Amino acid sequence: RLMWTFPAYFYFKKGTVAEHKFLSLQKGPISKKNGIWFPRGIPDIKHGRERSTKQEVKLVNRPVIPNDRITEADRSNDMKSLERQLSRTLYLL
Amino acid sequence: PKSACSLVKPVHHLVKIDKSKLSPRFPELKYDKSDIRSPGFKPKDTHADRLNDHYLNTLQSDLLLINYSHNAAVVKGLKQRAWSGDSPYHLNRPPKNPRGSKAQLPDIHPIKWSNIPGLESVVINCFVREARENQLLAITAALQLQQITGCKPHPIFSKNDVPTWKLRKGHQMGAKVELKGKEMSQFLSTLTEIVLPRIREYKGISNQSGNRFGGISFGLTAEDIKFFPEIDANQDSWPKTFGMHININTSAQLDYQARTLLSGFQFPFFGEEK
Amino acid sequence: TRITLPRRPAKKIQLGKSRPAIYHQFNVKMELSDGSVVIRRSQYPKGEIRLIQDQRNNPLWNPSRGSLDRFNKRYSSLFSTVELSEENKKKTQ
Amino acid sequence: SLSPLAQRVVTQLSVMSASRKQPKLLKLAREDLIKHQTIEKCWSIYQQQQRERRNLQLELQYKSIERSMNLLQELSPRLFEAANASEKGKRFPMEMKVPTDFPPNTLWHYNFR
Amino acid sequence: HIWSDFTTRPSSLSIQSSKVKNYLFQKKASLDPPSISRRSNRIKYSPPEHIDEIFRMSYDFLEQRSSKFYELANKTKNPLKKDALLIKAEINNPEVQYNFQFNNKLNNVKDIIDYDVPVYRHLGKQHWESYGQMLLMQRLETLAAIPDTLPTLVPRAEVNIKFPFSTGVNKWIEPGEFLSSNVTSMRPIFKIQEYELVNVEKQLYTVLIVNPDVPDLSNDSFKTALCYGLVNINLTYNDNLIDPRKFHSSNIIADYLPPVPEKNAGKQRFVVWVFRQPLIEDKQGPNMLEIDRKELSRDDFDIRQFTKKYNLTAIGAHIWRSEWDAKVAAVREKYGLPPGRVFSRVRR
Amino acid sequence: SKNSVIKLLSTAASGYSRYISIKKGAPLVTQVRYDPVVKRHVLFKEAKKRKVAERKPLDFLRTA
RNA sequence: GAAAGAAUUAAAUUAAUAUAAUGGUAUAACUGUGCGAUAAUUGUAACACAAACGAGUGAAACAAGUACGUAAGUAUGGCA
RNA sequence: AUUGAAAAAAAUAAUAUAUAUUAUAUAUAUUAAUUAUAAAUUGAAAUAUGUUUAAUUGAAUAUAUUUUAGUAAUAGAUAAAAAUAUGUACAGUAAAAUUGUAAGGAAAACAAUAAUAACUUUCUC
Ligand SMILES: [Mg+2]
Ligand SMILES: [Mg+2]
Ligand SMILES: [Mg+2]
Ligand SMILES: [Mg+2]
Ligand SMILES: [Mg+2]
Repeated sequence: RLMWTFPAYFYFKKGTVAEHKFLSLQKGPISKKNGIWFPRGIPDIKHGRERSTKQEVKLVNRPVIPNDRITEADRSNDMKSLERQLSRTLYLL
Repeated sequence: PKSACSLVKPVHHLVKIDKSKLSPRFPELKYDKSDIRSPGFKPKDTHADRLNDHYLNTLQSDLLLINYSHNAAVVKGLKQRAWSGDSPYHLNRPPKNPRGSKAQLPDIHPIKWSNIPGLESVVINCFVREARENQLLAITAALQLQQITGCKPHPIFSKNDVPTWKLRKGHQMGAKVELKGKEMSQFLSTLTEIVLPRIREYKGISNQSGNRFGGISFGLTAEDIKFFPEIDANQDSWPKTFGMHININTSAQLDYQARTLLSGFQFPFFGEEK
Repeated sequence: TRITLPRRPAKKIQLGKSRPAIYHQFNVKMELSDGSVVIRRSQYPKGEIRLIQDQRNNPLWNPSRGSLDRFNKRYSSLFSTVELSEENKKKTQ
Repeated sequence: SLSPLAQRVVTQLSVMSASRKQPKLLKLAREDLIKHQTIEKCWSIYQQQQRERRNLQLELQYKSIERSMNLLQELSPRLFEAANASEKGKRFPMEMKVPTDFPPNTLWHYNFR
Repeated sequence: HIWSDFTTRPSSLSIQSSKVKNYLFQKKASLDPPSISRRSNRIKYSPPEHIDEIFRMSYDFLEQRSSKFYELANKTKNPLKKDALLIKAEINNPEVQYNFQFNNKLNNVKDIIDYDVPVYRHLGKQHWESYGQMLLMQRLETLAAIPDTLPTLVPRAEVNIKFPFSTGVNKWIEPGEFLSSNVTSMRPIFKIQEYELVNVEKQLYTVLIVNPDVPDLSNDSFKTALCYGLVNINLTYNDNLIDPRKFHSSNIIADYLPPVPEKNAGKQRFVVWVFRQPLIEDKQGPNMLEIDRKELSRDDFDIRQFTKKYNLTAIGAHIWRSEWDAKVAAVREKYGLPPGRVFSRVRR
Repeated sequence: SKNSVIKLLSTAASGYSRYISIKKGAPLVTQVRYDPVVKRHVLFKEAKKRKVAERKPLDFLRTA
C-alpha cells in the first residue's frame, strides 16, 4: 500500500521487445475523464499508478520449482533418518 | 543582541517538561515514527529474517559455550589516570591521559547469557575517486548501492583538500549506506552465497583485519560487484561499476569473538590471527 | 572541466511530512547451484533466478563434500592420465 | 541541453528519488486505527516473551556450564584445564550452513572427505 | 473470554455504541466504519487487507493475558497492588482504549469513561502527564508562582478552573491566562480530578486562591492576599466539580474577593492551590478541621505557615493573572471596595 | 568604490526616508521599517535607479 | 534476569567562533533545524564606566510600531 | 444526497456555518489534503464510439476524448562536506590520536574506541 511506483522506464527501455511483454502482462489504471462520476474519488495518477491504492506488477530457461519441505522419511516417520525433520534441530538419542 | 551570556536558570520542580509537546507547531511530528498516524511510518517486521533466526536457534548457544572462561573477571581498559596528590599543583589538575593511547579504551567483560556477540550493523562505504572529475559517477555509485541493498544511500562528500590527488573540498564523491536489522541480514546472506564464491582467488577475510573491539571489514572490487543479482540481471544498464568497503559492526567485546560470529554465518577467514 | 549535473531549487520537505523511502521490491526466488530455493526481496523485476556458481558448489564453502571446450570439440577424434605419461619426460628443463 | 550519458544519470537518480513515485498517505478510521494498535501491541508483547524465553534458556545453559566446570575442577584438574582453554581462533564448520527457504535435491550427504 | 463477561466487571469497559462494537468484532471485512458518517466517504474508504483475522488473534492473546492477570488480581488483598493488577488486565482491552481516546476526559460521561474504574483513571493520569501537567508546571515555574507562594509542587490532581457566573460564556481557563476584571468579577468553579488511589469517603480537600503580587508600601515590596479560601471539600472521581451546589457556607474560610489590580501596580498572579487533608486512622467518616478565623488574615497571608499549621499537602495548582483595566473600578464599586490606588508609571 | 550608499524612500507617502549602504551590484533592497510620520511599519524602496548583477531566476517548474 | 527510556558521572572549549591577538564560550557565545528576514526600527534616555575639552563605552526605564515563541519572554545588528 | 458492501451521537485538532462576551469562546456538521505547479509532430494508459473473431464477455484493431511521461537528488527538526554571517524558537556536540578496511600509499573516504550505581516503564523466573 505504501510502496513506491515501480520505475518501469528504468528497467525497461522505451521501444524494446522486453518492455512490450511487460506492458502486455500489466493492466493500466483508470484515468480521470471530464463529465463522469467516479464514486471512489477522482483518479490520482503519476507514472501510471493510482496513488490512492496498492499497485500490483505482474511478471537455462526453466521455471524454478522448489522441493517439498516435508520429506519421504517424515511421511513414513523413520526416527533413525536424518532427513526426517528439515525445519527443526534433531538430537541423537 | 544585548549580550551573549548563556546561563540556564534553575527550576523549582522535578517534573520533566517536554517543550515539543507544549507547542502546536508540528502535530505530525509528535507521533513516533513507529506509529501508524505518522507520515514517517514504515512496516518494519514484514517477514521472518532468516539469518537472524539461524543465529537465535543454532549459533548463539554455541557462541556462549565457546566464550565461557571459568571465573573470568572483568578486564578494565586503559583509562585516564589520576595524579597522586604529592604536590599542591595536582589539586585541580586534569587527569593524565591513558598509558599507551591518547583516547580511553573500554572494559572487556566476560561473555554471559546477556552479552553474547551478534551482528549490530553493516556499513557500505563507496568513495569513487574518479568523481573528482565527474559528479555523475557519484550518482551511479549511489544507485548501485541502493540496488544492492534495497536501502536508501547517503551521499559522501570530500571532507578534505589535497593537491597531489586532484581533490577539492565539498565535492560529492560516492555514497554510503548503514544497513540494520533484516535488510543487513539479507545483504550478508547474499554476500555469503552469491557474490563471494564467484570471486576467483578468494581465500577469505583476513584474520589481521578488524577493530580492536568487535568490528571487522573487507572490500569488493568493481569486478566483484557484477555478481550481485540486481546488477548481473542488466549488464547493459551497468557499463561502469564501483568498488566498495564493507564495515561489519558486531556486539562483540573483542575482535576474535566477532570473527568467530561471522564464521558462524559462513564467512571464510584465511590469514594468521593476531 | 568538472562534469556535473547542476542543481535545481530543492523541494521543501516540511517537518513531520517526511516519508520513508519504501522502494518497489519483488519477491524473487533464487535456486542455488543445487536445488535449494531461497526467497529474497529484490528491486529488479524477475520472479525466478537459478544460479550456476554459488557457495553450494564452491570447494571453499564445502571442503568435505570456452577455449578449453572449443579445444575438446576440435580435438575429439584423437581423444587427446595415459597421454600425460606418454608426453612427459622430466630430464630436460 | 543534455547528453545521452546525462540523461541516463538523471534516470538513475530518479530510480532512487521519491519524486512523483509515492502513493497517498495511509489514512485509517478510528476503529481501524484501534485494531491496528491492538495488533501491534500484542505482537510486541509476543516478541518480548520470546526474547525472555530465549534469554532465560541461555541463562540456564550458562548456569549448567558453571556447575559442570566447578565439578570438573573439584574432581580432575587436568580435565578441567583441558576444558578451560582459550578458543580464540575457533571457527564454525563450513558445513553448518544458514538454513534455506526450501531444501536442496540431495538433503543429506552420507559420505565425506 | 474474560472481556465479554460483565458479571463482576463494570459496564464502562464495553463500548456503548453498538455499531462500533459490531465493526470491531466481525468475521469478515464486510461492514463499513461508523466513524465515517458520510456515504460517499465510506464508499471511497478502503481498510488495510487481512486486518480482521490478525486483530481477532491479537484480541484472543491479550484477552487470555487479561484473564491470567485476573486470576492473580482476586487473590491480592492490599488495595494499590490489586488496582495495579486490574490496570494490567484491562489496559490493552481495545474497547476501553476506544472509549478513552475518542470521548472527552474533562467532562467525562460515567457510562463511557468511568474514573471509578482503575484502568480509566490510569489512562487519564497518563494523558495528563503527556501534556496538561507539563504545561501547568511550565506556567508555575516561568511566572514564579512556586517559590513565591509555596516552595514546590508534586502534581497529583489535575485542577481546571472556570468563571461561569460572571459573563455567561463557557471556557476552561488555560494556566497563565490574562483574564479581564469582568470575567473574574464573580467566583470561579474548580474541577479537581484525582488520579491516585485515594479514600473517596474519608479524604477531604482545601482550595486556596492566593495573590502574591499586591503592593505593600511600608515594606517597599509585595504581600500575599488570600482572595478565596475553601476547606473540607469532598471529591469523588466522577463527582468532582467544586460549585456553590456542593460546598456549604461553613466550608468557606474566606469568601471570594475579586481581582482588582491597581493602575501601574503591574500584572498580578492569582495561583489557586489544591491541598488534600491529613487522614486520621481509627475514625470512621470524614475527619474535619477547625480554622482559627481571627488568626488567618486576608490582607496578609503566610500560605506556607498555614500549610504547616494544618498539615496540608499541595496536590494540584492552577494560575491566571489579572492587570488593571477600565472595569476594575466598577468591580470595586459592586463589591463595595474602596476607590483603588493609582501608582506612578515609572518604577523609580 | 565597492560599497555604495542609497536612499530608501517610504512607500507611505510621508516624505520620510532612511539611508543604507549596499554592494555595487546588490539586489534591489526593500525593507519594512517604522515611518514616524505615519506612526507604523511601512515598506521602504529605493528612490533612485541603478544597475544590478543579474542572477538567473531559479526555476521551480521543471524545464525541458 | 532481560529490553527500552530517562539520563547521570567522567572528559572536553586542544575543534568551532566572518577576520589579528587576548579574554570568554558545551549552561555553549560553537553547530544543526522551523519560522522569519523582523530589532541592521522610531521619539525621550536616567545612572554609571571612562574622561582635560572634543569625543568614546555599558545601559535600566518611559512611549510608537515590528518579528519569533504554547508561554515565560527575547531582539534597538554581529561572543567581546 | 444518488452509487458499493450487508433512529442517531458522546475526544483533540482542522475545515464550513452560526451565534455568545468590553473572554480568539461555544454549538452543529464533516474528517479533506499531505511533495504538487505552465510548455511535449515521437512513448505509455484509460474511457467512449465503431468493425471483426469464440444476445454474451474476452481478444484484436480504428477514430475521438482525456490521463500520464518534462523522468533531477533533501524524506531528517537533518547536527562539524560545502552553502544566507543580523532576529527568534527547538535541539545537539566537537577535535586529535589509535585499530582496521577495494584501488588507498605519511597524506583522499567509512567504521569503531570512558563508566551504569540508582530511577521509570515494559516482558519474565
Ligand atoms: Mg581563546
Ligand atoms: Mg573615576
Ligand atoms: Mg563629556
Ligand atoms: Mg559571530
Ligand atoms: Mg550570533
